[PDB]
Formats: sequence, C-alpha cells, structure tokens
Amino acid sequence: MSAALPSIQLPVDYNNLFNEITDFLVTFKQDKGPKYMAMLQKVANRELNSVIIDLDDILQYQNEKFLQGTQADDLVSAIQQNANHFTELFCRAIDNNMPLPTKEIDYKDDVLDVILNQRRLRNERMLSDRTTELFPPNLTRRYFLYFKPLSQNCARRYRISSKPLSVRQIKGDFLGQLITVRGIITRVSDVKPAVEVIAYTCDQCGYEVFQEVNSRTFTPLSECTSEECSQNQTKGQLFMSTRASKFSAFQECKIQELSQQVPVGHIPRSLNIHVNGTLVRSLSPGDIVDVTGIFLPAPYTGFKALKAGLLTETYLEAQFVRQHKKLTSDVEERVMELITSGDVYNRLAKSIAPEIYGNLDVKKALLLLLVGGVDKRVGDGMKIRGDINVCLMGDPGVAKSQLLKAICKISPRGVYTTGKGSSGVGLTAAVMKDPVTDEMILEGGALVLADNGICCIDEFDKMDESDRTAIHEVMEQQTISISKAGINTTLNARTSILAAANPLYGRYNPRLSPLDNINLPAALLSRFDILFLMLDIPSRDDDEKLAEHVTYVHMHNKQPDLDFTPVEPSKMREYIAYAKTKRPVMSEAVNDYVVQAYIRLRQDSKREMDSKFSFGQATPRTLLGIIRLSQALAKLRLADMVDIDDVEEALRLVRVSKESLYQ
Amino acid sequence: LRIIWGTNVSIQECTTNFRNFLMSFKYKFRKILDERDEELYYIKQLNEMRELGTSNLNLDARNLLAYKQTEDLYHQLLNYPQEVISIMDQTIKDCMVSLIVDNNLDYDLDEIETKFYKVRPYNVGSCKGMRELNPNDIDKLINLKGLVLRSTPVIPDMKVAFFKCNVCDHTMAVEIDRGVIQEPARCERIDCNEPNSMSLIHNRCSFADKQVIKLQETPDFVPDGQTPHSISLCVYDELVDSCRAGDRIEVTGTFRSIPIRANSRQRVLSLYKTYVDVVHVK
Repeated sequence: MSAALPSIQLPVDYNNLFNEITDFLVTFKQDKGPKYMAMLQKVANRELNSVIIDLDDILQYQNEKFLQGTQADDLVSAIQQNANHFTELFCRAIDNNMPLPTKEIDYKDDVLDVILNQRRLRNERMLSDRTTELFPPNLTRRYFLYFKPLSQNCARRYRISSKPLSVRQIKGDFLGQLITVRGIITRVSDVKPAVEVIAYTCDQCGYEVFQEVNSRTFTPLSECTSEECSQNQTKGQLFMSTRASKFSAFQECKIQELSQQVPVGHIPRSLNIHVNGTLVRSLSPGDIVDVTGIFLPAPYTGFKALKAGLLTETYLEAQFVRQHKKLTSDVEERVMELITSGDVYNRLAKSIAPEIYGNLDVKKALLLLLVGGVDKRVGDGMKIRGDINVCLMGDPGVAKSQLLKAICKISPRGVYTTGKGSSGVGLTAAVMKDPVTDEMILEGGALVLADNGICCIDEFDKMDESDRTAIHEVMEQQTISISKAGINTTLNARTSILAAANPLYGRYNPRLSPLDNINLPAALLSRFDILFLMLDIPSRDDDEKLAEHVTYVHMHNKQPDLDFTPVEPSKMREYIAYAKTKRPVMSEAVNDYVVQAYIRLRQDSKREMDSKFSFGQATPRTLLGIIRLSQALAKLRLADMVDIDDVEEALRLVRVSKESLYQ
Repeated sequence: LRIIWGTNVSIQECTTNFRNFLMSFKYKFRKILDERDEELYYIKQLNEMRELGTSNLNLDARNLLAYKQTEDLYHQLLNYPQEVISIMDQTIKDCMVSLIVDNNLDYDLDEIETKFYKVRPYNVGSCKGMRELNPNDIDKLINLKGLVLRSTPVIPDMKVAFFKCNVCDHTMAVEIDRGVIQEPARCERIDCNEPNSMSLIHNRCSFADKQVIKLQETPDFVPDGQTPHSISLCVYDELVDSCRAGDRIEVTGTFRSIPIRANSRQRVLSLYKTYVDVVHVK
C-alpha cells in the first residue's frame, strides 16, 4: 500500500537475535551441568510452574563472550527497548530443546492428564483420517516465563535499567520498556479465571475450533466454518466447552507513592498493575514493596469517536516481586536468655517503653495484660468474664498519645484508633458502598478484626453518641453484632481496652470533685478494675532532671542510658507466647488468703462513705478481677508457685494504682 | 467398554460395585478410628425411605476410601461430578427395584417407581477457606465454611417449552436441555401450509424453582489486614427456604463458571464470573 506504509530500513532486526537464542542451548557451563536446563526438568515432572530467566545468566554469558571477537549484538539493549517482544520468540526456542517424556505419571497424580492425551490422540488420529488444523502454540505450554533485572555491583563493574524510579518522572520514553517502581499496594481485588484458549463443540463433527484470546471483549464465530460438520445441508450448531478450555490466573492492584519522595506540590496518583503466571496471591494491602515489570498501553474500545480520541490509560505488566520488611524452632536460645538472667519484674519493666521519666508502676500494670491467657475452661454454659481493661486519665504535657500508642504499634495484633473515622457506629462492621464489583460487603471498623488483642483508643470525648454504646457492648461479653436491617448475626468479643480520658478545661482540679470530666459513671465504678493518673505537681529536683531529659535528645540523636541493656521485642513476644501456653491452676491457700483480703477490703471501704476523694464500695467485681491479674502474673512468672507471696504481688499493685489522687 | 469423548469414566460396573459395597458392609471404617453396629446405616435407611417416600439419600461418601474396592470410582467422583451423580441416580432407583422384586406387596409397585430419587454426597475431603481457589479447580467438589448474607425470591427455569402457530390447533412441546431453544420454520398439522408465524405461548409450559444466594466467608484466622470477600450460590431442588440468611454455613458443592455479555445489547463478551452449585448444604 502507498502513502508511507513502508518504513526506513532499521539496522536492528530480529533474525540476528533469533539465532542468538539458538545459542542459548547447552553452552553456559560456568553456572550441575547446564543450570538453566536443570530447572527445565523440575517443571516437566509437574510440581512447579515458574521459570526464572534472569540477567545474571545473560551477563556472565556475555562475560565469556569477551574473547570471541565476533559480532554479537547487545542483549540488555533490545530487551529494554521493546521488552514484550522478548517472550514470543523465546517460547519458540524452548520447544526444539525441551526433553518431553522425562516424567512418570501413570493414571492419577496429575491434573488434566488422561484427557489431554485423549484430546491429543483424538487430534493425532484425525491427522490421518482422510483415507486438518495444527495446534496453535498456546495450547500445550503448562508453563510460563519470567524476567529479573539487576542492581548490584555488576552495574558498577562495566556498562541502569533498574534504578528505583518513582511514579512521578515516568511518562516519557519509558512506555514499552521494563522499569521497576516502589510503592504501597492498595485495592487488592480477587483472583478470577481469564481465558487464553477456546474450544467450541458443534456435537456433529467434534472438531474443536481454537483461537487466540484477544482483549477483554470478543465474539464467537459461526457453525459453517469447519471441515467435516460443515459443507453439507446439515451443520452442527456450535456451543462452548468448559473442561477443554485452559484458564489462567488474574488479579488487579493499584499503587501509590511513598509520601517522602513526593514533591511539596501535588498529591500522588495511582497506577494499574496486573499479574500472570504464578506470582499471584503474594501481595497484601499495606506491603511496602516494589515490582519489576514490563510496560504497555491498552486501547479503550468504547465510545471512541465523540470521546476517547487518542487517550491511552496504560498499565504496567508485572514480572517480579521483591517483598521487603516482614516456638522451640531455632529460637530457644533467646528464651533461655530470660530464664538464665531472670529479672522479670524490673528488666522487663525497663524493656517496654524506656522513653519516659519515672512511672515504673504503670509500665508494670500493662505487661501482665499483654499475655492474658484463658481465664477458666468452663465446659458448661458459664461464659465468664476475661480480659480486664485499664483506663488512664490526667493531662501531662509530655504528649501522652505517643506514650500509649507506641506500645500499641509493637504489641501483637493491637490496632490503633482515634476519635475521627471509625466511630462507635463504625467500630463494628457495617454495609457500605463499593466499586462496580460486588457491593454491600461487610466493611468493618476495629473490633470485628482486632479480636483477642489490644484496642488502644484515644480521644474519649469524641463521637460519644455512638462511642458510649460501643464501649459497653464490648465490656459486655459477646454481643459484637450488626443489628441493622440487613442481618441479625452476632460475632465474638474477646479484646482488652486501654483508655485515656482527657480532663476538662485547664487542669483537673484535685480539690474539686472527681468525675467532673469523665461523663460515664456507670461504665467506671462497677465495670472496671483499676485506674491511674498523670497529675503534675511542681517539684524542682525532678523537672531539671526532666529538663536534661528532653534536651539530651537534641544534641545527639540517641536516647538510651541508665545501665539497662535494651531488649529486642521478639524475645518477650516469645516469652509472652510461651507464658500463654502454661495456664497454671491455683491451690487452696490462695483462696483462703483472698477471703481475708476481701474482708479487709470490705471494712475500710465501708468506713469513709464520702464524696470527697474515693470511688467504689468494694464490689465482688473488683474481687474477681484481683483473682484475674494474679494468675496473669502467675502466668508470666510461672515457677509453679501459686501461693500467698504470688498474690502478695497482686495487692501490691491495687494499692499503688489506687490513691494516685492523694498527692 | 463404552468410552466417552468427554470423560474417561467407565460403564455400569459401579452399579455392581455399589451393590457389593452396600450389601456386604454391615460395618467398616473402624481401622482409622481404632479405639477397641452389626448393620450398616444405609441398609436400614434404604428401607426407611421406601416406607416414607422421600427422594433424598444423604450419603456420607467417606466410605469408598474405607472400602477395599471403589477407589477408581472414588477418585472419578472428585473428577467428573456431573456424570457420576447421573449414573448413581439410576442405581438407587434400580436398587430400590432390587428390594421391590422381593416382596410384591410393597406400595403397588408403580408409584414409588415413577417419582425419581436423588443422592447427596457431603463432607468429602476438606478445604480451608477461599484464598486457595486456583483456576485449575474446574469441576471439583469444594467444602466451604462461611456466612450467608442475603437472599432473593425464586426466578423460574426453562425446562420445557411450548409452541403454537396460527393454525387451528397445535400443542407441540419442544425440549431444550441446552442453552439453545430450537425452532421450526415450516408449518404443521396440515399437509399444505406455508412458513407461518410461530408464536411463543410462554405461560403454559411448566417451570421449576431456582434461587441465587450471596455468601461471604467467615473471617477465620484472617491476618488482620484482609477483607472477607464474596461468592454466590445456586440451588435447584427443594433446599430452598431452609437456607435462611444469617446463619453459619458449611456447603458441599461443585464448581462452574459462566460467560458474561460485555455490552448489554450485543452478544459480544472476558474476566469470567464463577459460582458454585450446591448438592447438599449444612
């Protein structure tokens, strides 16, 4: 055809590369024989479906082409020029060099085994049944291809195509290439079967018409096109087939930017990514990862005249994922380090949150609750209360938020929350709007996902019309539900609560009455166990030490001191998890020592009867809680010594938690 | 024997294989559950439906691995689960005749031999959730554990058609059994009448029930980041109005995928949608 249909003669052809993949036969002997051919044998016997054709096996192959002084064109040139064209000539090189019958499968022990050979022999016998259509090459693969670039000192050896560029500078000549980008993965869809091959049967001739799969919309053909069931007065009417149609994997995801390499201006934007082969089911929402892959745009094929002129809306196609930042099994050496050194009550107290001034009492009150444990295996239908909850109050200026929430971001499964966002109506799950896919899903808040963990809340005066319901419904055992017009199903409730209520204006006046700033009397004096305070009294010696405390962190950048060896958080996590696998059972002398404790708890609380300072009137709900934390501290410090001294550690804590207001 | 283009399955040895499996059983399966009953559960129950009239046999279907034979039956069951139930529905009606031929005084020997029966294999193998559903699982049994959410009323199915053109009287009833209704283009009920207008008297031919039910998996040991997603159901028999929405579920079903029309007014199509087809629920 005329009008500039032919192009200029390009010196870069493909036949010069076509024979250069023919010398990717058994020749690479540096890296037990041909190593990339060794991986070819562990796929044909059907246990793994992902080959890896890296650049390392190309560069070393080009390293030992330093002595053959002949014309060998560059390989990483063309594969960053047009990367997608480097898989179709690749597969047409493997088939001439694939050893087929190297496995042993008799009848079973292979999916889709006797029937493909039944299908192949039904086409092989019909290759000579005249006294004809060859297989398209996509039918018999049962394997995929992959790629992997380099960013090691080989790039500093001698020479780029694998610098981690951001999304921002990428719109130029980087379209149709292989580029890696880091990001944060969001919007994970599901895995749906895509189509790659077809099989129509007409139930007259049985000649299954094959076709290549194009883009996401296509069309079936007629029935008078075949070779046997056609060309007569009767034609078999075509329809589809499921089992004779091989189907692949597919899953869609979207990226954003790291929020540190973004410029001062505009917001970051998304990008579309796809999967093929078997890298599927290996990403997650919240993965600080990077993908390496090849680039191509896509047509739109809808309303293309009025709108959709020459817009492009590209995606990138994935090739490799390099994920990052992830019980008597080669970890017992550090469990012994706590057993040999001992030091439970103090070194572990200095271990969690050593970044404050004083307050060893409250850092001890929390570590017992980070192990929990099954309260009692009740057997009968007596679902007893477990998992006590501690609340705090007071208004320090030491930024109380990063005191508590720093514990939560290292404690297991303990999800952060605040006042805004997941309020007390959206604390549980609900039904909302979704994209054009399956709407009215059960989107959750915190408590339907943070079951049996830490619910670290702040800002207790925020959104209280829904929150005041929300706190009772978890303190009440097992009624986390969705009592909506959609369903009336109820799920579990097993999570501890750590609250920090902020006071009224200025300081909480200690000479005034308490509960001037918390608004829930019924939630507090009967359904909690222990309180604390963060009151500020002027004291000269502490504050200049506190002055050196805050100024020391600025000239240097490090904060550690005071002869404490810092401990890794995995060690106590293993110590908690090992302590959670003990659950000792109490003796009789302990319950003999608490009945006298409760009587002495009863008598003095029944002496004041005043509205000046104190709360509580000695409930058994406080009595059962003091049994709860004792076996908790008997769980973490299990030497099988449930006795008077173990519970003497327990009442040691209830007396110092109480009367924190008397200063 | 008779080998099929579609499957690789056998001929009615499994009928004979079922009878010796069923009759010569009386107890088995103690060897896996060795701790240390003289008649099989199925034998007495086979007499029970005979005098109750019900059409349903809830097969445990965990016996072919506890029986020395019927291994190839057992692994064909997990590999062609549309034909093998259709074979087994012929057996139970004929095995009912095998008890009917003994005493000829058993419900007049006609009416409990016209209404068909059906079987229900369940608890077969195990699965774990939904993040394992690989594309190769095309025609297999799946054992889900999840939550039903909401329902819909029954829409009807096309099991038989009806036709009448503008002659005086024509009451033919064409079958379909496909995705394709086939039509004539010549008249009938006379020897000389042209290609006439054939009309579709829809509200005469009978339809059965069908119901689609939406499911979402129960969030079981989900790693505190993943949202529980969705899948749908399709029932055919009288398991309707018993799967009310809002209860824990364990379904025993096969697998199927369908195409979708991309444009709403064309027949053009390709990310498919799948579902499951329940044989027995719990």
